[PDB]
Amino acid sequence: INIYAGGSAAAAPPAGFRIHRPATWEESEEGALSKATKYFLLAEMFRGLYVVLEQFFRAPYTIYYPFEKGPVSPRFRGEHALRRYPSGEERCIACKLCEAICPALAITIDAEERIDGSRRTTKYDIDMTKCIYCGYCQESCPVDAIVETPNVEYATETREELLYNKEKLLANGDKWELELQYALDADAPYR
Amino acid sequence: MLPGGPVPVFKKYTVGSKGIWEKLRVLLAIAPNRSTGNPIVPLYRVPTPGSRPEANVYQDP
Amino acid sequence: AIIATAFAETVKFSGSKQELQKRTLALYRQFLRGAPTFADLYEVQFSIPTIRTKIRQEFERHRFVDDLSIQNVLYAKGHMEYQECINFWKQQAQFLKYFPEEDDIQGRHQPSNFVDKFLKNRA
Amino acid sequence: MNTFIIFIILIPIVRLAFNAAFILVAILFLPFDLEISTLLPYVMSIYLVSNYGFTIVLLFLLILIIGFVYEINTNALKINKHNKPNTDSLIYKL
Amino acid sequence: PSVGQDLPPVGGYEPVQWRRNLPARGFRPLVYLAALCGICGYGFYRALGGIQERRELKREK
Amino acid sequence: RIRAFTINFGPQHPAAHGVLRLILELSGEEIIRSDPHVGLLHMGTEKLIEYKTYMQALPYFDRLDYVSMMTNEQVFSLAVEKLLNVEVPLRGKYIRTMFGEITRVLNHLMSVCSHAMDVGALTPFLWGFEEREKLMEFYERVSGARLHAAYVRPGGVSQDLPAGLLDDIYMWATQFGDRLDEIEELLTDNRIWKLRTVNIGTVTAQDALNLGLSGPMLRGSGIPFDIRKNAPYDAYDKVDFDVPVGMNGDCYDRYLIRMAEFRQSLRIIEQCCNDMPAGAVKVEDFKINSPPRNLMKEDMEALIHHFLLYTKGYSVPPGETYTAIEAPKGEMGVYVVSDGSERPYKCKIRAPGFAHLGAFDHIARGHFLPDAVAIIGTMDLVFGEVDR
Amino acid sequence: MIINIVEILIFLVCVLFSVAYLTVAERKTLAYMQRRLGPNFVGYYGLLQAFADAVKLLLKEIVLPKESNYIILVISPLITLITALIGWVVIPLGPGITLGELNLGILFSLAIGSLGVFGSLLSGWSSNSKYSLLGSIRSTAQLISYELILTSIFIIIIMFVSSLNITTIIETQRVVWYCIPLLPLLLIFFIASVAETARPPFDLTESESELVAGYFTEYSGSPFVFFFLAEYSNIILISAFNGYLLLGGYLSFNYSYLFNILFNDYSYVSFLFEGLINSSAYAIKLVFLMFSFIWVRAAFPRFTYDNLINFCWIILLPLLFGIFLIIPSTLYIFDSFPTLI
Amino acid sequence: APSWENIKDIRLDPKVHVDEVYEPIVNPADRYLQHVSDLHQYAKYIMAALPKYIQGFSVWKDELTLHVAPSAVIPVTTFLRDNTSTQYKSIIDITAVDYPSRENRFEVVYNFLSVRHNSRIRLKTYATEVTPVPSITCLYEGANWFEREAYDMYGVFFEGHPDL
Amino acid sequence: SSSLYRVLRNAWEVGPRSYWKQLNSIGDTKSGRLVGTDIYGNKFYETDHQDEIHLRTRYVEYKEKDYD
Ligand code: SF4
Ligand code: SF4
Repeated sequence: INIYAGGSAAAAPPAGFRIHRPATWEESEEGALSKATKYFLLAEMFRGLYVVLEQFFRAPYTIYYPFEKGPVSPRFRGEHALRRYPSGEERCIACKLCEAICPALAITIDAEERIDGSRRTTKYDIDMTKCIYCGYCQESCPVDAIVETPNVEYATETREELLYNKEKLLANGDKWELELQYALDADAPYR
Repeated sequence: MLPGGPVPVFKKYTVGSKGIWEKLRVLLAIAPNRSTGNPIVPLYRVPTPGSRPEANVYQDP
Repeated sequence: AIIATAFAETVKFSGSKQELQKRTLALYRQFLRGAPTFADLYEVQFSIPTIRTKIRQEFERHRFVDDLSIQNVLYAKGHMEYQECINFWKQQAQFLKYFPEEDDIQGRHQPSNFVDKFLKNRA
Repeated sequence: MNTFIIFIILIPIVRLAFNAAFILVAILFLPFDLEISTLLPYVMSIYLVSNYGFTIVLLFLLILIIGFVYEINTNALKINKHNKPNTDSLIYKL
Repeated sequence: PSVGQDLPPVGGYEPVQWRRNLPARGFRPLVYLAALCGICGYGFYRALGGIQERRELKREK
Repeated sequence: RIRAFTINFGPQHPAAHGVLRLILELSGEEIIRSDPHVGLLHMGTEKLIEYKTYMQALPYFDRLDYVSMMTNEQVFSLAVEKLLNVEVPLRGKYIRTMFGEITRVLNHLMSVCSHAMDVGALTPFLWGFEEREKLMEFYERVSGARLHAAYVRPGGVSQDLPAGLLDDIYMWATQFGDRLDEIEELLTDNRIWKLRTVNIGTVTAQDALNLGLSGPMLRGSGIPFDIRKNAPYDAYDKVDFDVPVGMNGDCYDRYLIRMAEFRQSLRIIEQCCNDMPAGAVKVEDFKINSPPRNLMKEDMEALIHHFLLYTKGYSVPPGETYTAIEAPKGEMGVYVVSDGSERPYKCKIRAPGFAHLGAFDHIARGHFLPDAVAIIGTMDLVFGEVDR
Repeated sequence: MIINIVEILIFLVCVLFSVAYLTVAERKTLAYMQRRLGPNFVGYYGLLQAFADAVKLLLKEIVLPKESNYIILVISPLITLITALIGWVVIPLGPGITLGELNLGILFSLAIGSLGVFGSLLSGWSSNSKYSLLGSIRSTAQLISYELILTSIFIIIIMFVSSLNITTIIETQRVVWYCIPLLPLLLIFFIASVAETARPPFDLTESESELVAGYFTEYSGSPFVFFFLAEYSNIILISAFNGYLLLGGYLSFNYSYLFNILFNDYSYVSFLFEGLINSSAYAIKLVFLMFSFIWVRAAFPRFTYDNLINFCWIILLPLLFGIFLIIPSTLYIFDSFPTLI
Repeated sequence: APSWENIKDIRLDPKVHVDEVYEPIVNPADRYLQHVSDLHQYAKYIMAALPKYIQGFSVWKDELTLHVAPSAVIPVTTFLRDNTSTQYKSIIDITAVDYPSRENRFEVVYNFLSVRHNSRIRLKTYATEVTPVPSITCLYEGANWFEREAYDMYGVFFEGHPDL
Repeated sequence: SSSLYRVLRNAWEVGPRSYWKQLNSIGDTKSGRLVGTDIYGNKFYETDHQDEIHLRTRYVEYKEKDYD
């Protein structure tokens, strides 16, 4: 219908875009003594203070951490672990996919042919000072060996206790296996 | 009312008051509609995420 | 408008060597006049003459550069460093990067002939 | 040795610029303090100076309110900003 | 397909309050001023009544 | 001659939501010059991304802002889908939407309630951070991590929603309007908040455009720009919401805009919870998105694709693109370049806090130091973003 | 003079222990207003937190910066504590149950609240750096500007009773507390009290200097402790001024009919139960007003120095120099000028 | 009578059941064809309007790019800021890119926006480690910081800059 | 709930020995059924009372004084 010159029907202003006008002291439907009382008795201030007080009588949100822990999910990503089969054999096969996808290049692996003719690791390290806890390593493994536990209570006094090796991971998986089974039984179908 | 409230308390899923304390709260509240904000323990996060039945029937969509 | 800081010069690429000569000389003069400030602001453990010696060395570094554009780049970088130093933006470490010599002799064996480099596998 | 006398001994022994409102606030605190301190004798002799010294202190306070009025309408204590927002109009010569 | 997916209910969910629920409260202000000046006037009465009696007790002493 | 007095606001400043060396020059109280120094937190992201695959680099974009992760990765996902020329499934779009608005809530809470605390009101902070901590349970349920997560990935979403999440979201949603209103009671109509926010940080329309400003800083001048409406990306075209706009360009108008965005985001969350379609949450092309595991452990081609995506990664077509979003801070953007490899050739994150801090000198001139605090609080710069 | 020693030690113990637990009360009250809890781990419900903060600060180094003064940063906190403490002497907990029992008790408090400023004045001179000397000036201008407003209220009420004895001022409040006829002065006195202690919403300098490299109270060790036993005591003291000026002090329900019913004689039990009732009224009043300092802190945001000096000299002072005219007129209208007794 | 203790347990409420999900197969680029023809026409107008400067233009999925030389930056930016049909008032970004295979290894990139017409546009130049680029701080003040970045990151020198 | 009736009723439920133990360990008084004990000797309880908000239903009672 309309032809436009350097413009459009979208860039045309909204119908009511022009704000009406600032009101003055006249055209004020609130008498001077009313707003004077609100000015001198600090109404909205008392209201805010009362909204503060009602919180004084309400239940606090705080929990006592070492005796009551906060919510944790099967998808949670904390400390690392290397799992085993029910047979007692380890699941790692040195596919070195965890070593490749890891953003931080924390992982360091070195394999060789085991005495029984199988593929297995002799070195598996994680620098938890390089780890960002992304979970790409529990996603790539096609045997569900490496996992990330819900554990978060593994602080130390030294930086060399955080250069986890294979033995420290295999024991961590022997320890947390029951927790890992819960998380896996309720996370695997979506993963 | 509009499509965006206000809504009463017995439809909000918060832990409220019971008995004479509710009458007192609705008296002493700037807006009695408002909630304490503490979730209701039987409902919120129940059953726990690691015990959902729906994970056994789940299949890749 | 976002206005320039204290000692800021607008980047302007001179078309001639004869003008850049003058601009470089003004920069050298400012460094020298400001060296005592470079000794007060940064807690320095040596002389103002040694600072002026290092400044002369840094200007002798690029004394034999005849390509005009590279000279303009060098002059702009030097004015950047003067602005960084005279305004107290740099801290002590970033300044004493320019004075390795003043720090204590690093050890004993500093190889200068072949055989020592070979014994240290640096040849 | 009184308990006040025992207590009042025991306790102790066991380059730049400025805005002129920063300085006026102190300089003006003096006279207003001397006013409020000179009002003490009135409040402690208010009965004996019944209805005479009342009127006297009112003319006192009114004279002092004059100077307060001068202070307010000068806007002495206000801080003044230099980097003003432009309010000229944009005019183009054609 | 879909089997075990987290899906909405058939009737949807009941609406939530997303609009402002700050209800204006209080009496109109002039009442608060009329209680103020009334409390003041009662206190001035009670005090200036207590001054005249102190005046007489002093006359006795 | 006005000679100045240089002061450092301090690289060790409790108030700032991060580290900033702000060099102010004062003539008494008024600021006349400002030289915001930065790079104290610059980690070197834009170089490292050039050595990482398009998947390995997604975690970078979550560490560019302490809050607002799921939007910050929603920009990289859109760029790389635009290059790959794939289409996200509907359920993934609605999830990316819902979590985008949960994220905008989580950002506006921190932002408004840090502005408060720097202005002195300690309480709304701690009344809001609990709401943040209920909303982060939803994060740990979907991703596993509480803040830095990596849920949204090129081609959609990593894993589907667990059961019993929309219900809890609906519960929090029914109760959230009350807590927002409790915050509004203290802050909105109060005198002191207005005194600290009325005619402060005032910026004009033409200046806000010349300076590159976006988001609430622009919508406070009177310009209705919202990328979610003018260029919808995920599902913001298939869900109703309104965009507030304000006159006067002050801090008070930006605060009102931010609270309005809280409530409109609540409207969006309710709608998406009421209509989450079934289907996949990730592209069904196993050359881009890793397959399920029940196939990777039973079908050959799926295991091959898994191997390649988790070793070499997926090859993006050559090209380049700037694509942008309405991040809560402003108009965030990524300029990606491709060379036919699995590794990017360049990735510049355009960071709205950058241009905000750059305008800070134009905005603060004439104002006293408490107002400088309020100004940085209007922008609520997250200095990990500012330093890129 | 033995019992004089007993009476001093009782008072000092009660006041200092009240200060120590006002710190804990501040933190726990403020917490429950913020829907959290605690300190509730350092004692049986946190009743030892304050002594832990102390003992940590007394085993802490006494470190003095290179370009600083030693004596000024040392004595100035000490003199602040002293000046803040001697104001406790004139404060009654019963009719004449006062250590001082001076006839100029109001003027003693008013002169000591004038000596208080010097702590903030000498702080800026502890830093030879240039910005601290302007930050102290901001914080002095607030105090000397607000002491005019606290004083003016002392004078307004003394128009009602023409005596500077604190006990006499309280005994005139048997008929009515002076917070009923002069209710607005209750707000004004409480606002100015919060200001003089530099407390929020009037904490401009501590915040404005917490950002900057200095201009605050960058002390350490024991001087920290004395400054935090001098802030939390000037608070009670200024609350007490509100109490014995406007809220009846130690007064309460007439305990005439009760004591008549239950005793029959003036024994050393009735005197005890009387002094308990009086002090308990005085204490619960101080508690509600210390709660109010905290209540205010939890809610209101901060002021700027321009808004604050403007608030004082352009809004409060005019109302008071108005009230200086209305009240003497109100007495002259009704022939009710108080006598000197 | 009603209360939170008698509240509806939504967890049991019946949930939608979908047998087969139907998602049509579609190219995401068929959505763009008309906008692309429009961008081609607009670029053609601009090249006809400023033949002295515009070397070329590319188009790719609702993104335009104009290729110019360092001399042509201020003029073309004036046209793109002031012309009615192209009110590209906002400066979104500046970026350099390293292509060492070229003689002129660097390639500075301006992105622009028009809130008026709801459009973006690009503008590319070239430079070297020694050949500078004109600064558009004369027009867009927000370019100050972005040009300081591009200098620090890549070494490009933006002539006319008040404090680089 | 943070009310006094809670602690009083709880201290009636579980005896004073457990009260002083809880006061010396948790800082709160809490009463609930036993669910079992682990291999280290740590006992784990659960509550059903309405007064206890989300995330405070389940709690621990460590064996060693140096709990971690
Ligand atoms: S989850 Fe941790 S260990 Fe695994 S790849 Fe990521 S950063 Fe490395
Ligand atoms: S991906 Fe799994 S199997 Fe492969 S090397 Fe890593 S831990 Fe071992």
